[PDB]
Amino acid sequence: ALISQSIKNLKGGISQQPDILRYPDQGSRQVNGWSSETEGLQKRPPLVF
Amino acid sequence: ALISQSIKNLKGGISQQPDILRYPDQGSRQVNGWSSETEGLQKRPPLVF
Amino acid sequence: ENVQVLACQSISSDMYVILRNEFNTFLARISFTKNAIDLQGEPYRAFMDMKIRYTIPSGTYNDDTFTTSIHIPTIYGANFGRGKITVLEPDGKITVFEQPTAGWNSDPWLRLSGNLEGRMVYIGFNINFVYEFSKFLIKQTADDGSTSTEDIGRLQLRRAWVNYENSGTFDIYVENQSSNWKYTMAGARRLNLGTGQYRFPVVGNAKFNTVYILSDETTPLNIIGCGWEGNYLRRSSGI
Amino acid sequence: NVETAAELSAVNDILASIGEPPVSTLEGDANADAANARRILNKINRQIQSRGWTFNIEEGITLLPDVYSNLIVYSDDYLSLMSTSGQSIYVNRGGYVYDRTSQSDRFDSGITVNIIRLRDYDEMPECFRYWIVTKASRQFNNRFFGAPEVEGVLQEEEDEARRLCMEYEMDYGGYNMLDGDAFTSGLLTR
Amino acid sequence: MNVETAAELSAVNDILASIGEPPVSTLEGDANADAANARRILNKINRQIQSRGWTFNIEEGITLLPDVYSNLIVYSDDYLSLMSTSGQSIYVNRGGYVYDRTSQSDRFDSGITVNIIRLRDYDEMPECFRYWIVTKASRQFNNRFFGAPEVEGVLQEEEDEARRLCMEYEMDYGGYNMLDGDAFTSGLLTR
Amino acid sequence: MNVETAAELSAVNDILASIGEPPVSTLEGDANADAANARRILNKINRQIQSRGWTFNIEEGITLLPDVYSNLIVYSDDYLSLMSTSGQSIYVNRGGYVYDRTSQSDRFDSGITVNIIRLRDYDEMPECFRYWIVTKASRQFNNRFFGAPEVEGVLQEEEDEARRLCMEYEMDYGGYNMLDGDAFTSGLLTR
Amino acid sequence: NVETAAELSAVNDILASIGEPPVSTLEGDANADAANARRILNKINRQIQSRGWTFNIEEGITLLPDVYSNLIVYSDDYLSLMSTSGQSIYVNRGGYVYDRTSQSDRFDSGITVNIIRLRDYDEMPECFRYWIVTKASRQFNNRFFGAPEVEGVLQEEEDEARRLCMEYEMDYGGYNMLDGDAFTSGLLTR
Amino acid sequence: SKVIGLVNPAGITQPRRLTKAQTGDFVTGRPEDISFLQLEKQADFTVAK
Amino acid sequence: SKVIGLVNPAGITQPRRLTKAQTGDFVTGRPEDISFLQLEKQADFTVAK
Repeated sequence: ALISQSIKNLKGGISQQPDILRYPDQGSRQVNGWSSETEGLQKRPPLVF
Repeated sequence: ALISQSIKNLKGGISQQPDILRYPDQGSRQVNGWSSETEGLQKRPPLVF
Repeated sequence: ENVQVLACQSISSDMYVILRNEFNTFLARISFTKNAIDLQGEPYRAFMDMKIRYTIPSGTYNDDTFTTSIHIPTIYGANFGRGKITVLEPDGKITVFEQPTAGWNSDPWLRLSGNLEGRMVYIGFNINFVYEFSKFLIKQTADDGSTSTEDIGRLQLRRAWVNYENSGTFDIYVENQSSNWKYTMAGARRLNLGTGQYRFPVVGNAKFNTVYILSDETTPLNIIGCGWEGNYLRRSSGI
Repeated sequence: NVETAAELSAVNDILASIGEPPVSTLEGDANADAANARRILNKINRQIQSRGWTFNIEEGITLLPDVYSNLIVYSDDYLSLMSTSGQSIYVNRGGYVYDRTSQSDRFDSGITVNIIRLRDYDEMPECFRYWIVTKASRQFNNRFFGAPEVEGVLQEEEDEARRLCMEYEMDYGGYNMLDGDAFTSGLLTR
Repeated sequence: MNVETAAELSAVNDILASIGEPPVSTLEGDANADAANARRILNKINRQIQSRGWTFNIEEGITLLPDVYSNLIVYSDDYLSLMSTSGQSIYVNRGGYVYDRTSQSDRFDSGITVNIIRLRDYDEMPECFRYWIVTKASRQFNNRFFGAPEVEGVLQEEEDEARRLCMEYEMDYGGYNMLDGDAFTSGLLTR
Repeated sequence: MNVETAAELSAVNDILASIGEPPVSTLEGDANADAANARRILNKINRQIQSRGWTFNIEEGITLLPDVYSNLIVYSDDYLSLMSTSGQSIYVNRGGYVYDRTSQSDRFDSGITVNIIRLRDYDEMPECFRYWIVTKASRQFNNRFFGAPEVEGVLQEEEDEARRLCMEYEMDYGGYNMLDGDAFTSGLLTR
Repeated sequence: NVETAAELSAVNDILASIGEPPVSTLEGDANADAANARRILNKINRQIQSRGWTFNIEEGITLLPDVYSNLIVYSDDYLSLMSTSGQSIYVNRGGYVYDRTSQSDRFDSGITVNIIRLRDYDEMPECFRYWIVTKASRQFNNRFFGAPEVEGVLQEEEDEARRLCMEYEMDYGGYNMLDGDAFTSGLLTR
Repeated sequence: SKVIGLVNPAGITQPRRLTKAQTGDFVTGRPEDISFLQLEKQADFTVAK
Repeated sequence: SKVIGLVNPAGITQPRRLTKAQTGDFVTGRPEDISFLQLEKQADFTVAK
């Protein structure tokens, strides 16, 4: 009956554990990401030539 | 329905974490302040010439 | 602003600071005294950001006009930049001088009103004290060791307050998405430092209100706590 | 607008239900609580003079069009306007009053209307002043300081204020059934 | 702004006696934060309870006189409600001055005869109305500053008791008999 | 998309005054997320409350003229409900044009006489319907963005009060007498 | 289909009950919320023109079969079709109309039917537009955003909208008992 | 023989609208609001007679 | 002998539709909305007579 959650800290990182195993915030695949503590989840720095 | 809180100890200090991350009492910018323990939050001592 | 702090050391409870203007290089003393008086005189420890104890010389008072001419390169070492200058007397007389448009190098004068033959005059800058509280929302303690704050739902604020203890005058600015409010707070209606609870209304979404406290007016300020009072209907549940 | 000596007491008595007295209300970008309660006050004024009372209804009033524009001007001051006898034929259209039977807007001569003109928080009887203060206090309760018990007591006390003000209206302008109206005045002529 | 009265201090002291401690000699807006606040609530109820119209307050045949040079008679906030003497009362305030909505004019040559209600103090009222004014201002103070259900319920019951007593005072002050004192059936019983 | 009005701003401002803070001079879809959304709710209730049919909105004997070359008459979304004058109304919209379901045709030589109801602004309405339109839009805004039981219950009671007052305005605007005004029992009382 | 300027406002007012406005809905595999509310909208349209109203029941309409196929085609556009007088003899069978008394399918000449043709969200009166929007808002509430209080208020407000729209139908097409029907038209011929 | 119409203040109906209406004029109001003041001596009247 | 039709504002029925309808015309409304203002002196009328 109208449940809500708020996964609030997507620092996370991939975890290939099953669905009913995980913590919150983790994710199943994360490419080119960067999970800082205060700022949440950024696109990675852009590789200056 | 008419909620009230009392952030009671503004010792705090700035924290540039997001809004749904913080502790109480912290603040987003604090200039010329001085956060003592017992006395709350003073204007800083005045720089005698 | 435009002032470079180029050292900082501290003997036991006195922080001796040299600090560079765009014209000079100073030396100072930040004393962590609680109720004591910095310079000899000074009836209430005037928060002044620079603090001389000057005696007005003989020839400054024009007999035609009403003011005296105090020259700020003489009461200090040399010139200044820009800032708001407060002049305090052994009475409760507080005169605030605004900065000139070019600023304290085109107009190095200080037009104190009255007849000042010789009398102890305390002149200084003003502190720019700024503090924001936080974005007000539900902050409940998650069973002894973490503070998880509650995001789901709309929290419409009604009021807020600032508990102050033996403090002066200050100004609780409240900003919104497209609005502005000032909410001054006078004395205890001399000095009249008060020890009460100023209760100001903030109305909005609490995700967009931002309350911030200023104080410039030379008096101490002791914010010992705050707190708010919202509505918070939630169209969901927990589990 | 302008400060009014009684209107500040009204905005103060709105905040008598919740919190602290403000001072003098004379700034646009100001104390948000005072200007917000002042808006609720003027809304309950404009609604409480809308219902029709026998001191507000100026009965046989005559409006005149502009001599150049030939176009009589409806206003937001003109609160609700009707015709004198029955089957009122005047309605606002553009900001200008308009016949819905003559199908025309331009008027040569004047016009006879039962009109309500918007008055202040002053220029009202003290019965109606207490009723606007209590109903606007109920609105100010329900929209900002949502506490239930003060809503219950302000609902009960609004009902008592309207009771008194209906008593004021049936005591202002004694309406007798058989010697003052239009139909059964002529039936009792001997 | 007003000066204190020896009975008004006991009235405000009986307002604070609902929730709080007794003050003495108010004299300031900063003596107690609750004393002057309850004094404002008491003056509001003092204005309100005389609006209802009572047999000792409706001063029947009073005559207002306009200013001689101004040719104009002044409605006041001191005037509480003013009506005409017989029926279809033609007097209402506009601007701050009384005004005819039938004669359509604001210039009076001679005087004007009015059933007016003038505002009086907490004193110059009967003790019935003093007690009911204190109990109603006590309910208003309770519901606005220490809102609690028990003290609210008992002040509501006790306000209804005070109104019962003061309607008994109104039906006792100024004896009203159906058949020998009114206007219509005084003539029907002339033999 | 519309341009602002001096009273529509106070209307939307009284919608946000149910739950929220007062905005000024909307002018954008990004000034406040809640302001323009409540302005959309206000225009929807503006379209709805004039659909009920009122004695100043039903423009009785109106005549619509078709285009000269197109031989065709344009139904609009601005047209709000259009009926015939006497009985068994034969006019209905199809395509964007009015149409006879008995003549089975949409080519008109001369005009067409219609009891039409037109859409008007928030302005050009009486203050009765302004207050009732603000209260019904306030209830709709409350139930869709900050649904809370107390403010919903009091806005429901207060909507019923507004509808009571506005039915009083309709029964006062255009006095409808039974025996000297209608069509059947006017002729029965001809002597 | 095609975008319609009124229909996007309808799908927006469905989502005015919950959340945020979408834009223009013109993609099949798209925003799932917009296509989902649009399916609910067209279902409530097909149900709200199903009940039979006096502007919808096109009374004496004549259908004609194909010349080659000799067969008049029932459609999903043909919402509900009945015969003119009584004991209606027409039913759908295969996608084609069919006599349950003649026990035949092929029609030589035309056919006279009281038929209902499916119309859009446009080409309806504003009463019925508000009723389809509010009933589809109740359905969209009950099926996706399951909150109780908004369902209670949409139920009450659907009842008010149906009240208004029955007022529209008893006002559209004035039905008089004793001078307009088929039985007591003749009983009052003198 | 003294008709007094008592109008109930708690209600809606109000006598600026009963009286001004001509005969057979619809006007707004509920019927439980206006009543008329009777004199309910009935047992006293029968014993006196 | 003064018919006043009191229409109940809280209801549905409204007199732009009673009156314009010819005789035996259906029209929308509930019957508890319209009533008529009586004069309920009955005990006074019997004692006066």
